[PDB]
Amino acid sequence: GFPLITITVRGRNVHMKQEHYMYLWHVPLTFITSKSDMVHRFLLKTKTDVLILPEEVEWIKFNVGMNGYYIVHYEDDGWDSLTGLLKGTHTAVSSNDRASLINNAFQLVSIGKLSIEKALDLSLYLKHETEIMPVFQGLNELIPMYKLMEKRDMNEVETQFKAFLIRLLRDLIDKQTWTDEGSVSERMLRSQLLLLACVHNYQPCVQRAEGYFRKWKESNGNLSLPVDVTLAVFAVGAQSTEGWDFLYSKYQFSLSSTEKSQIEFALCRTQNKEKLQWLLDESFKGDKIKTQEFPQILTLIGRNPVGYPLAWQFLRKNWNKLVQKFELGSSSIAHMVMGTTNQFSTRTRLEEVKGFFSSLKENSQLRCVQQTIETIEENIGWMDKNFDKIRVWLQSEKLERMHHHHHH
Repeated sequence: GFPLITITVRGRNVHMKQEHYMYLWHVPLTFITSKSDMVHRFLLKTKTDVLILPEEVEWIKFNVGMNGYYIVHYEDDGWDSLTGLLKGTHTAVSSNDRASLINNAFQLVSIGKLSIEKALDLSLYLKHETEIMPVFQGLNELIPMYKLMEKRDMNEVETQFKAFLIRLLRDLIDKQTWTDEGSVSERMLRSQLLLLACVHNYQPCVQRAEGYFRKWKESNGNLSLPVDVTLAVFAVGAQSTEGWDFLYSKYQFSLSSTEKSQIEFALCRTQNKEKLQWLLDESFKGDKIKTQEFPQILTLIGRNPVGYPLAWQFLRKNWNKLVQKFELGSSSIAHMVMGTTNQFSTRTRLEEVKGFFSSLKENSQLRCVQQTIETIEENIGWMDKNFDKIRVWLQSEKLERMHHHHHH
């Protein structure tokens, strides 16, 4: 793994600890503070050391001058100080600094040094966030949590989780234009935001999506849709049979591969089980859809909240043919093993997976089988510890917005 730096503030005394998480080096640290101007530097040569600030401070923010991944942990007191800072003047640290805070808080939950409650409390600052990185870093931590819940019996918490997500980003979603203007960033922010809104059934997005789809479809796809809006439009269009079939017709006749890829995604997101089975059957066959696309499709259906048992079944039933087609040690096979199983989080699923792959003999030894089993094992541990916590944190924050003592 990687360097983990623990920062502890004791009045004007800053204590710094280094460890390699998962022995010692000269850690080049930088930091600013609520009093600071510029960036201060400190070379940490020992296990722990202390520097002295000229004045007590309200928050401190460290970086490590290195390429690659590391974590800075500030402990309960320091994580609250940074939380208050992000909720008060988030721009006091840079766009990349805020993505780091988000990433590190949540990874510190998997590690067990920060509670999920504190990390979720940090995530609430996002309601003021506007920059792509912290936003996408937010999505990168939070989505995996409900992907896990989608494969269990947790409909009530999952929907409360998803509405929490949409609430964080709702103002930013309402600000987007349904156009192609802006920088590379703004177009990508737009495009992924509108999609996310529609996947979670945020009505103003969904209904504007349905209107664009209808207009596109009535034109025989002759009207040009803005490109940044098309995944969202396609994804809602594909929710009905008429629109799915229409979209499937166009996939056939299209000579634009970014269209074909957009449509491919939209077709895989339907709730209709017979369509999902068809996509798998036809892509596997290789004539209506290229078999080249099959590992991608299997994976996308593996992630559909309703297609996930079809994907793991299909992989198990057709294994000998999938191997003939793609080859045992291929990246295609590893991608497929991982995308149909790495979001399971129960012992039963784990025994299923171990059962199936240990029953293959010299067809069992693949490293992707060990790596999915590891991740499932982490999933089990993370969900058993955190699900009840998240459940109570969500109901308790929905209650507090209705009434809280600050309302007096």
